[PDB]
Amino acid sequence: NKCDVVVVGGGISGMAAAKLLHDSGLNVVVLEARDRVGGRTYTLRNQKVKYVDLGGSYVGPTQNRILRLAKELGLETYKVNEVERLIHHVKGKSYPFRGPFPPVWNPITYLDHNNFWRTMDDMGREIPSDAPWKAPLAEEWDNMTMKELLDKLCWTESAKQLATLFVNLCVTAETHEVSALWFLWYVKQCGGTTRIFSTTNGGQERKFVGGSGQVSERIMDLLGDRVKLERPVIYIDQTRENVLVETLNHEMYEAKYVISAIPPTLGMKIHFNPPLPMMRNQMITRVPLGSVIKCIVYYKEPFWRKKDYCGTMIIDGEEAPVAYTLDDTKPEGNYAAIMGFILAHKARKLARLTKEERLKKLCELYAKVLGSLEALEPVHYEEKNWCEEQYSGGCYTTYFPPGILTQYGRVLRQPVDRIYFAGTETATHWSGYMEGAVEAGERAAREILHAMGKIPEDEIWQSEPESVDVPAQPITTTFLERHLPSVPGLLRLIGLTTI
Amino acid sequence: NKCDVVVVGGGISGMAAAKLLHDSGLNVVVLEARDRVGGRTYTLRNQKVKYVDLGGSYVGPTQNRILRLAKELGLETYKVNEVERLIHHVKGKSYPFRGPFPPVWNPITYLDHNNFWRTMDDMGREIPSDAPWKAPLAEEWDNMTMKELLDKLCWTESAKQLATLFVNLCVTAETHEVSALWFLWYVKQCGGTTRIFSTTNGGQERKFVGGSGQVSERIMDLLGDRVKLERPVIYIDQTRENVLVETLNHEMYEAKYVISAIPPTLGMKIHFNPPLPMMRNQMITRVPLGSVIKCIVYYKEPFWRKKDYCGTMIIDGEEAPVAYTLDDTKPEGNYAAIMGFILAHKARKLARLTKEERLKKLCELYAKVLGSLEALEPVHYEEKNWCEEQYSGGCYTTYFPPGILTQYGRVLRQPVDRIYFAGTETATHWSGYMEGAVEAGERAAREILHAMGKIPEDEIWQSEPESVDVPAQPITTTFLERHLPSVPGLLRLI
Ligand SMILES: *Cc1cc2c(cc1C)nc1c(=O)[nH]c(=O)nc-1n2C[C@H](O)[C@H](O)[C@H](O)COP(=O)(O)OP(=O)(O)OC[C@H]1O[C@@H](n2cnc3c(N)ncnc32)[C@H](O)[C@@H]1O
Ligand SMILES: *Cc1cc2c(cc1C)nc1c(=O)[nH]c(=O)nc-1n2C[C@H](O)[C@H](O)[C@H](O)COP(=O)(O)OP(=O)(O)OC[C@H]1O[C@@H](n2cnc3c(N)ncnc32)[C@H](O)[C@@H]1O
Ligand SMILES: O=C1Nc2ccccc2C1=O
Ligand SMILES: O=C1Nc2ccccc2C1=O
Repeated sequence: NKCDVVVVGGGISGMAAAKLLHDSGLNVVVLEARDRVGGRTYTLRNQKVKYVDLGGSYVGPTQNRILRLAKELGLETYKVNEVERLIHHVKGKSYPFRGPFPPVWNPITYLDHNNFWRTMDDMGREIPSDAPWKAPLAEEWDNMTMKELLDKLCWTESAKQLATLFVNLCVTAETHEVSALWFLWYVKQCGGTTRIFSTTNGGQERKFVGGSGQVSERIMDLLGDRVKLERPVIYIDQTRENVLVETLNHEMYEAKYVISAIPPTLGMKIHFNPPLPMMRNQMITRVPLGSVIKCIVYYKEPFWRKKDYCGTMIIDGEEAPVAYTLDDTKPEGNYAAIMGFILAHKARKLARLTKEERLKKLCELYAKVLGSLEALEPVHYEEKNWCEEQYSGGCYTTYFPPGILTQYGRVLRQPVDRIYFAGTETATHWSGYMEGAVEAGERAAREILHAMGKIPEDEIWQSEPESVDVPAQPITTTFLERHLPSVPGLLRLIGLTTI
Repeated sequence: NKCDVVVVGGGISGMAAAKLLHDSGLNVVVLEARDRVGGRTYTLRNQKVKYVDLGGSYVGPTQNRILRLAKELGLETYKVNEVERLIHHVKGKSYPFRGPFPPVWNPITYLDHNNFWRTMDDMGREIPSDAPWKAPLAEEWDNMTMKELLDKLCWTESAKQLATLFVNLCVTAETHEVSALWFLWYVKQCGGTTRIFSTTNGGQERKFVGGSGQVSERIMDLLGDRVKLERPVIYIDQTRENVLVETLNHEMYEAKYVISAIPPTLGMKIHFNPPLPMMRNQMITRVPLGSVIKCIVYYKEPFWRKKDYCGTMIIDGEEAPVAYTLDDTKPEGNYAAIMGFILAHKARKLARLTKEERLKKLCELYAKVLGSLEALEPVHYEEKNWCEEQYSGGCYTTYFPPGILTQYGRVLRQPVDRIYFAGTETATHWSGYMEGAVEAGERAAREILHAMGKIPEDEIWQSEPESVDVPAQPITTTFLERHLPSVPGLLRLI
């Protein structure tokens, strides 16, 4: 019934918010729709796998908030296997390599690839992390899809194909589905193309020992009966002195303030009194989440390592069900496994198949890419299609179609009377990730602390000390990478010398 | 509590469905979230205006279902004033004209305009009304915005500016917001560019005497206490023998079947047990409605008629708050008024202003375009911003951003166990309109009748006899319109 703050949603963001408020001495309640906490993180435990992250899993350098929170809860990380060679599989052939991006030998194609990544980052530098709609060319960039941008920038099919995979992998959506401004912001706010795409020194460097679901679980343990499971919020009433929050199972909660820690579009599942202001009312119908099936195929041994492959496969082409894999073997070297994503339209296309049918297609793909018959001999399989989740809407995160971010972006984390907004989508650094969830949850909590006069305004947004355990190497470029011309750049140089 | 069919939503679609089922002998209940019926139609009555449609208003030839339903309910239509000249206002100057489309005089510009409308209709002919995702180039066209298409097709800024206005006006959305496939389907399923854009012989030909809100109101009168107002549906449970429907005000309804007659995205406001199938689960997060403020400025007299203007203004440019107007004067000639739309991004931009501030901007615009100081002397003003409506989500209708229609379009009216889907968004002819609302409501009702074994399969989709009161003249083209080359076509000949 009565408390200081109701937190709607018991994912990492809601849990981080609730913990901060609880630690500050306030009475909090977490209303969680599901019979579990963790939301878009979910760690399955059984005999065959020990544990496996079926949702959010990876953490890395510069994600200091999630690392600090997890450390405080008694969790440890381990490094994803990247000892051996990565594979780029292109036009039915595998090309082993080292470093974050597949090397390109053709001088024209090399110029094109170099210019693509460089230009993505160049454009990103013009986009404020906390206000992407303030970019000088915000409207121009927001009014085109990533497909249009790639069509303009990529003078080779090779670059366009890799760039397309990059988009599909980063935001589980098609290039034609997403705003160029939003995608450029998304990459920039993760630290750029290298940081977002890298395993070593990037977002995919590490996993939590025992699974990421432990973050939300351990906070629930701390909060005790303050977390209410199977309480989907249906109604928020702000017409009276205290905010009234009603759940589907016929309970009423009364609070001074509310934190909405759910994906923005899932705000639609709540009836509001008074109605939301126009901009938020429409915004929450304009912001879908992406589409992905996370699939883990288990083997007797990490046989790929014997062939000097680390387990990372970047797989181009429509026919391949999975475009990206990582070694998901336990740090001890057992429960050998390959994690793969079925992305965007393929998640829709292949969802119709049975689990056994998908397992077969994945094994046949992996056998081909790894050139290994051992890939046809899985011992176990786990998967999760996040498109089917009523209380997620998809994974990993919310994407913005063309035109939306400039028109509606401003209201994403704007308070509505006594409702404040958390959730990873409202973060300014690693939004879309567990890191962003922590940033947003703690920021929303501190907005309320400020509203209560408990902290000054300049304490709402708080910097985070760098992790001592996961230090961040800087992202560097070479002279040639910075100054080599683009393809049209080269053609202008030829135009000049010929004239 | 117990009935045969629960209809969620008391707009025209839900009401049409409920009436059909009721008329067939079934026990129906309509659960309506608002304290009124009509949904995206709303007729305001007061002294100053008598009545005014603040939502959906216009009907026209080929919209035979809405015309038949309204007639049965005892309603009549009258013609929107198009006796005098239309105005195209371009680069700060008014150009009076007759016919549906503003004339172009520059020869290259003429070819460009001609080709644009023609090409829209040519492309539409390849798009099945009942399955736009089955167009031969469905994926290619769905993967580009209308902005990209216009950028390709329009060799003149003149054509591009008019084409942009056309998109903004038809679907209350920006060209860059919407799928080309979806928009081309949308136009085609209204009968093409001429039919959708025309007043005389098109979608804007007529209004209902006393307002369109009377359609939903009069069906409510027929149904009596079967219509439950202020019953927002929050929960649908299909795990048991009978479907359970719960409302926000703590009531439970039990039925054999449910009709969802709400905008697709508003399905999100309902918690489902068991959860929806994946495709619908994601679809209902991908389908926003457009943005519009409908504004009606009242005057002592229809003064524009004295200058041989009918009151229709097509107004190009970013600065103009309103891009399109029609004479909203009563058939009797009194309550003189101009109806204008503030469209898409302008609805967002100008919503911040006060009602009085918007009135001033509109009057000053109209004074300019009509070349009349009388426009500065309004006697009354009414407006409605549909973006603010929790239980609409916007107006006029749902649009599909790039990539959505091909990926998710198939599930729009696919039944979920015992839930059937009505609402104008599910129609195949004049989807987006009151006509589409009627088509979809009656079709959904007949799907349930078939499920109950009361009618055969071939009776689910039913043709409609042409209105005798509003006959449709065919859409015709001239030899030159058909065969004149595009701008690049002319360049190839050169
Ligand atoms: C799904 C997924 C996510 C993911 C990823 C791979 C997949 C398949 N990989 C990641 C990774 O490697 N590293 C990383 O940092 N992130 C990765 N992601 C994304 C990540 O999981 C998310 O960014 C993060 O978990 C989001 O946290 P947040 O707290 O912001 O949101 P949530 O997890 O969705 O929690 C929301 C909770 O709210 C409940 N809910 C929803 N509606 C209601 C109502 N009406 N009432 C009460 N509760 C509600 C949900 O059940 C959920 O628990
Ligand atoms: C807004 C608008 C619409 C419009 C237009 C101009 C404006 C400003 N001009 C039109 C015109 O000139 N001619 C025409 O034919 N159409 C025009 N439009 C669109 C037209 O109004 C719509 O196409 C039509 O009204 C749609 O009817 P439909 O029955 O399909 O949908 P609805 O009116 O939105 O009704 C839905 C009802 O459902 C209720 N609702 C919503 N959620 C719930 C829940 N959870 N539980 C119970 N009821 C719910 C809504 O309140 C509504 O009544
Ligand atoms: O889970 C993941 N999220 C990502 C985002 C960008 C690149 C790779 C990945 C993953 O493997
Ligand atoms: O209400 C309207 N809907 C329309 C659709 C297309 C063109 C004009 C109009 C209107 O005036």
